[PDB]
Amino acid sequence: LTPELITSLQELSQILDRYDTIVFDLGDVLLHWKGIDDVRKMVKHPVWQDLEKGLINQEFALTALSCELETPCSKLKEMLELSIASLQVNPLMVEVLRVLHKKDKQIYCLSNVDLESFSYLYKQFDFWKYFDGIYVSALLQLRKPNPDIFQYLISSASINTKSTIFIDDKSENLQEAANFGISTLKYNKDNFEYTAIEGGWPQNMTPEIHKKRTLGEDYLNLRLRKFPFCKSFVSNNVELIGGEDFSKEIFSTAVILHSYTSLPDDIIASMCHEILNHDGQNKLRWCFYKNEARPDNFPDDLNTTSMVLSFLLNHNKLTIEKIIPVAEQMIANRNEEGIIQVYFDDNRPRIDAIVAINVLYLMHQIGYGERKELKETEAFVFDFLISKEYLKGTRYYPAPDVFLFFLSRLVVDFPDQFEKFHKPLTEMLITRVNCSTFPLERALRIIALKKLGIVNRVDFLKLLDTQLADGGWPVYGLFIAPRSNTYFGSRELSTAFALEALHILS
Amino acid sequence: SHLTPELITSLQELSQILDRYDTIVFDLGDVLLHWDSVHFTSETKGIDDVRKMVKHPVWQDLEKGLINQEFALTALSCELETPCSKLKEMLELSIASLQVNPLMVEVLRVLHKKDKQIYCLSNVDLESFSYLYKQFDFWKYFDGIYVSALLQLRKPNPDIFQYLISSASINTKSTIFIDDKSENLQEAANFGISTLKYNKDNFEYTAIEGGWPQNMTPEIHKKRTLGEDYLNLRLRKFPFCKSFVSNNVELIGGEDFSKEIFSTAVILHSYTSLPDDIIASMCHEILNHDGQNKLRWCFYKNEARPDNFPDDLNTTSMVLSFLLNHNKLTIEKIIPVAEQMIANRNEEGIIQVYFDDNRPRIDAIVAINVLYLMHQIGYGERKELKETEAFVFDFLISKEYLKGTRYYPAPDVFLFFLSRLVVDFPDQFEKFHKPLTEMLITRVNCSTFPLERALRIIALKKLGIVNRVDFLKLLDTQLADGGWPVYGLFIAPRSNTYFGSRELSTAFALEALHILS
Ligand SMILES: CC(C)=CCC/C(C)=C/CC/C(C)=C/COP(=O)(O)OP(=O)(O)O
Ligand SMILES: CC(C)=CCC/C(C)=C/CC/C(C)=C\COP(=O)(O)OP(=O)(O)O
Ligand SMILES: CC1=CC[C@H]2C(C)(C)CCC[C@]2(C)[C@H]1COP(=O)(O)O
Ligand SMILES: CC1=CC[C@H]2C(C)(C)CCC[C@]2(C)[C@H]1COP(=O)(O)O
Ligand SMILES: [Ca+2]
Ligand SMILES: [Ca+2]
Ligand SMILES: [Cl-]
Ligand SMILES: [Cl-]
Ligand SMILES: [Cl-]
Ligand SMILES: [Cl-]
Ligand SMILES: [Cl-]
Ligand SMILES: [Cl-]
Repeated sequence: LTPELITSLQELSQILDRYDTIVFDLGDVLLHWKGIDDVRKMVKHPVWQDLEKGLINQEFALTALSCELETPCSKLKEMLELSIASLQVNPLMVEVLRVLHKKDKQIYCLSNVDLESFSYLYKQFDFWKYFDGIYVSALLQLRKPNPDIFQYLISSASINTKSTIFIDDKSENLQEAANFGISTLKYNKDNFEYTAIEGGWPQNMTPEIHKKRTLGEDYLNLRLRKFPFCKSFVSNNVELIGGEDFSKEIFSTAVILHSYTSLPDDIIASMCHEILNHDGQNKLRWCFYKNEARPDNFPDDLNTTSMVLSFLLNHNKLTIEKIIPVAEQMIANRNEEGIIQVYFDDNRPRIDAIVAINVLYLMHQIGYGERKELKETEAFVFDFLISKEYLKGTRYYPAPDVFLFFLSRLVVDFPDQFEKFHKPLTEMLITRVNCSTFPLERALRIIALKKLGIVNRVDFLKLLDTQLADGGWPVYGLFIAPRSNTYFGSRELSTAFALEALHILS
Repeated sequence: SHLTPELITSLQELSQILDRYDTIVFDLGDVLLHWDSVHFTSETKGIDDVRKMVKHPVWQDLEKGLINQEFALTALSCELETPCSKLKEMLELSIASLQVNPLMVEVLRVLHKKDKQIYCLSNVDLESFSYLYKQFDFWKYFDGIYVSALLQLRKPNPDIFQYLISSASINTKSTIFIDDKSENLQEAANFGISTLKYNKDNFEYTAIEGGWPQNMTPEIHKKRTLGEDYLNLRLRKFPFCKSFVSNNVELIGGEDFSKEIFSTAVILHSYTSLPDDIIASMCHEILNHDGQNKLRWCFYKNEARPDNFPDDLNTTSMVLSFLLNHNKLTIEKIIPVAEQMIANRNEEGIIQVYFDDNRPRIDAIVAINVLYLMHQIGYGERKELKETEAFVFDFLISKEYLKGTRYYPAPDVFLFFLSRLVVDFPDQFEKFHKPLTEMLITRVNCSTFPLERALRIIALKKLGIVNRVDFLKLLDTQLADGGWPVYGLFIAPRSNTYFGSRELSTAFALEALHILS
């Protein structure tokens, strides 16, 4: 066909408004800017593709290019970083972005950025909030102009090829996008090349993925149907190697109900029954143990309580009227720095950032969101993130991704009261993509990032591998009794989170 | 309409049937081995039959090397509701009751005496396979061993059969399969392979005409050609193999050095499929080297030779060994240099690394490469070699190779070079075989560095075992230009300076892909 050179902003505004979904490229669209003096030679080398698909980090790609390009490793690095910093926002396109966002459009970002750079550009600029989904190559292990990434974007976002227009400066990228029935709009610094394209007619793993998802579902269903009081094993390592059956704590049952939403109704009913008949429930405060295992003077905790109450309220098993009293006791549990503490016992003073997150969640869920007493507790969690002190884990949660996950719930479900948490949190999660092997830690990152509007397909892929032949994933130690260093876990907890990660990316 | 198999009972006929076939495939368990499954331990709680552990699906993940026993047990600990420590006892008692089946192991020996083609196809977790290779002694009768843990493939998946036929170039017309599991026999029969079911007091023979006609090969031929092109282009532009230096095996932040001749020799010695023009081009660099005094080589070029840095034996051994094997030097000229090396022993009789009494030092790998030259020139029987050979042997038996050598920190490097010696002079190194081979088995897919993967792929293949796992994951780490990432093969221990090159890594990688094709 033949493009339609556009030079009138009025024409552009009318052309864009004819589409429900707009897809932006990053380079030259939204952002413009010893040996080899041209960085163009690095980006044109085949090894750069391995960097864009996340297969290797910049450090790897640099040393590999030092050899191929016959340039000192230090120089290629200094030039690459200088190129990154010099990136500037394109004011025209950023405004075209904010506009299409206030007009309630579907706006996705499809760029070929390496993970480390994308993590930097996410912290540098602020137009990221205008996107509904972010599809970066380093998090997909795909890259333009391979048709795979386009098919994945279409099926991932449920995009309709018609009413969808793609903006990019590369002809090959637009060329491929058009083969799927997407209208193209090439960005030249002077003008635009508009090419309307008829769309409507309808990835490459739905056959394999649907099978593993079914297998995993069947496994977890059987377990919880046989043990609605979620089982738990105990050891001294996060892998629960040589662990012994315990199954005398109620928190695991909560976590499952609070995280995996696709549970069949009969399991949810049966598991909910356990959360109610729990003999550790005095009033509407819960104890971690059953009475049969309660170690004598072991008090009730705000973590099991915050979850059980938050869940029951969200499922119409309690009224805010019944809960606010309990919530007020928690307000009275503040330590000398104004931080809500973990136990209903002034003689067991202990604080935990994740416990504070689940308490703060209940507060904002019941209307307590703006109580002046939560100030210190909220700042405690914010500093725990900003100071990167979450890498040392919480008192009872040693895995850093656990804190980021539960924080993402509070930040996504109450965005008005936690807007300053968004970008700092998403930066951390991006830098931690594929940084561990335990499937549960992967599922967490997969879920949290998606809720934050970023698709993490790397951890998703390597999650499918760690599934065992009976559908379930390996046991994992989610929380610990610190003084004795005792991990609690179960294959249910792991399979639950893994299944949700699969569902949230379907 | 169902086929009816000949009921064979006379062992006279059993050898009549088997004699008609060129290739025979044995299953390990219940054919060559048997064992007791039930063990009522001091628990009583839960499972009593190990048959239920092998019956569970999680066992498939163990058989395919995806998990180890400790992992598979803590999982079955939950599924079977049996304490972790009890399932471990049961498995150990089961393994300990393992015994040969004398009837079948004799069938194996006879078929090997008649110079048949015999292969072993069995599902065995990696840790158990390492154990069986040490416990029993019929492995010598196999022309090639295909174990699930070494393949990431298990029976009766048709894939594993298709891989066996492809890897071994098996002509299924004259091939028979001995197994007890009826479903493993059915799948083989659908490949044109005649079956023979092993029962108690009864063989079931079923002739299979066959004739009716792997699947990762297209991806493999492409990646092999790409790596070939990358290496030939690099070596043709720099026949003196370049090298980088840094503080880590990763060679991250590596500065160009390319003033050492060892990399050049290692590639000539290790990559067999090098194009001829490069072999000559690189060979010239070795002969016309700066630090070539007499017939003793120096690691550095004279421009980079530190003050009073002497000639070393590791370079001289390899260079001479290569020049001899390529008919570019006569044994008559090398034996005088070999005598200098025998005159280079320390208080304990171990051949030292340097031609310099002021720089005494020893290295098990350098000893290995020296002993290879000795046995290659007729010195194999010399008295003065005893202490040096034992030094290498204790290094292997004491599992001290796991801490690396003075100049080679990667253990797989020690095993690889020792496998050249053990395999190329078998009559002089029989006691090295089973220990060396079992060690390599326990290290399958134990590290991710491409070069280390190739070393295990090559060594295990020369020792008769096909390592497909490392083979697959080797194709992953291949960068988009064909070549593999850099890798630091040896070090300057005083300053902890690693040497390596993308040429080195790619060279071994291509060899490993070549040797399993
Ligand atoms: C759900 C959840 C993580 C709640 C927070 C606290 C809690 C009840 C955790 C579960 C396991 C446990 C008994 C920890 C305290 O051990 P300790 O015996 O070391 O007690 P201390 O350190 O608090 O005294
Ligand atoms: C692979 C090979 C050729 C091994 C034999 C010796 C050798 C020349 C190794 C390469 C690195 C080097 C030049 C010196 C290391 O010894 P140092 O300089 O660290 O001090 P040392 O010589 O006292 O150990
Ligand atoms: C092609 C290119 C060059 C350098 C590259 C870096 C500066 C190294 C990182 C940000 C991303 C980018 C600008 C990228 C754009 O990606 P695309 O917009 O083309 O997908
Ligand atoms: C699958 C299996 C069961 C138990 C197993 C052990 C006793 C644990 C170890 C030796 C090997 C073996 C007999 C093996 C035989 O392999 P197969 O002949 O069945 O393929
Ligand atoms: Ca671009
Ligand atoms: Ca069998
Ligand atoms: Cl009550
Ligand atoms: Cl505390
Ligand atoms: Cl804490
Ligand atoms: Cl025996
Ligand atoms: Cl030494
Ligand atoms: Cl040593």
